[PDB]
Amino acid sequence: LRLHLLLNTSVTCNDGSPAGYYLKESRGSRRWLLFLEGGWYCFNRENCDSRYDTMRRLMSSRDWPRTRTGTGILSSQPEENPYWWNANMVFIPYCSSDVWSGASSKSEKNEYAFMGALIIQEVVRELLGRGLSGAKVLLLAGSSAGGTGVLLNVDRVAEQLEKLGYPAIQVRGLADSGWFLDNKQYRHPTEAIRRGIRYWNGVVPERCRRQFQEGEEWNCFFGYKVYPTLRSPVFVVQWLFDEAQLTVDNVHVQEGLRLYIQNLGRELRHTLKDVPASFAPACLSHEIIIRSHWTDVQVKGTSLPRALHCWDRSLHPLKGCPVHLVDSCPWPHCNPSCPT
Ligand SMILES: *[C@@H]1O[C@H](CO)[C@@H](O)[C@H](O)[C@H]1NC(C)=O
Ligand SMILES: O=C(NO)OCc1ccccc1
Ligand SMILES: O=C(NO)OCc1ccccc1
Repeated sequence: LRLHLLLNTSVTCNDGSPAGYYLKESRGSRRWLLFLEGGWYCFNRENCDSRYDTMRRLMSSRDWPRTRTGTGILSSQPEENPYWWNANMVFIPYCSSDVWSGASSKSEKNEYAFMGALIIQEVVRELLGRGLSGAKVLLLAGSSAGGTGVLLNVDRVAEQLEKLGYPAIQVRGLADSGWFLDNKQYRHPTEAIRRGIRYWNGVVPERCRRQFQEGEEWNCFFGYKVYPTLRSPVFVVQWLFDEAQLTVDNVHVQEGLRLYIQNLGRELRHTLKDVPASFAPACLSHEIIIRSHWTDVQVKGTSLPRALHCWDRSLHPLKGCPVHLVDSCPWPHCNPSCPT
């Protein structure tokens, strides 16, 4: 995939350098995959300054390479990507440190720009001149902070395309490893997101904003609270024992911790009971869709590329082609196909 820096240079990474996207076109295809990278976030001046010292590619385009290799769902090889190998592929780097929510420029009062929500909008607008105008399906995908970003942005992309005069493009979401619980820690998270939203001028989807109201928009960063408010179809991929969830919960085995871990898996499974398109294996891991070996994991005998194909068919239950796949066994690696 080849790098393109945004033509509108007022849409910027944290340090004011232009944001951008990596593209590989497939001219025999009307499917478009736009993938949002992850990588945590920063929520005040001092924490963002630290990230600028040792995580600068997540804050700036000045050092980005001219190309990236497409892997997993972004691969063009059928053996690596049984699902969408012939699609047009787009990788959008995460350089806004705001869970893709921000709408604030650098200024005499702001050391950093937080423009994640505007970066997505501007990528979409510039791609319409490069072939996206002819699309039949636009899949907005993402991992980790990018998976939460899908939940925060998929309906805004759908509204953008309607208002621009493209009502026939079907917008859908794929959220990988971005479905978190605001639960009690094992030893003594929502404070940082509440502060972050104020620091970023962060924006959340309109229906969810109207439910929770002023001061409470942080709620919309949690999948089980924002998902019911969304109109676009969204497929949710989430490990039952996500490593980022456990890190924030201060988990690094006696009875108290055994019960804590079993209760976490049960709660996650409960939040997915009424999510009809979902894939949730009983593994300790983090991210999957752009890993080269994403084809290996299975739930109830069905792989993730197969489940996504069954989802495509359902949007035209299906015999032998399931779309809701959630493990019921209660401990990490009770599924034999978990990543080693
Ligand atoms: C460039 O982006 C900024 C910020 O979103 C916007 O206000 C401005 O209208 C854009 N310019 C053009 C020509 O689209
Ligand atoms: O990036 C991560 N972890 O992978 O956190 C993003 C985030 C923070 C708070 C609430 C939802 C999502
Ligand atoms: O609120 C909590 N639990 O204490 O975590 C929420 C969370 C978990 C994982 C990643 C981001 C945000």
